[PDB]
Amino acid sequence: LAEALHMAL
Ligand SMILES: [Co+2]
Repeated sequence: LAEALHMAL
């Protein structure tokens, strides 16, 4: 989850 969001941002 942490990276799914980080990349999206
Ligand atoms: Co990242």
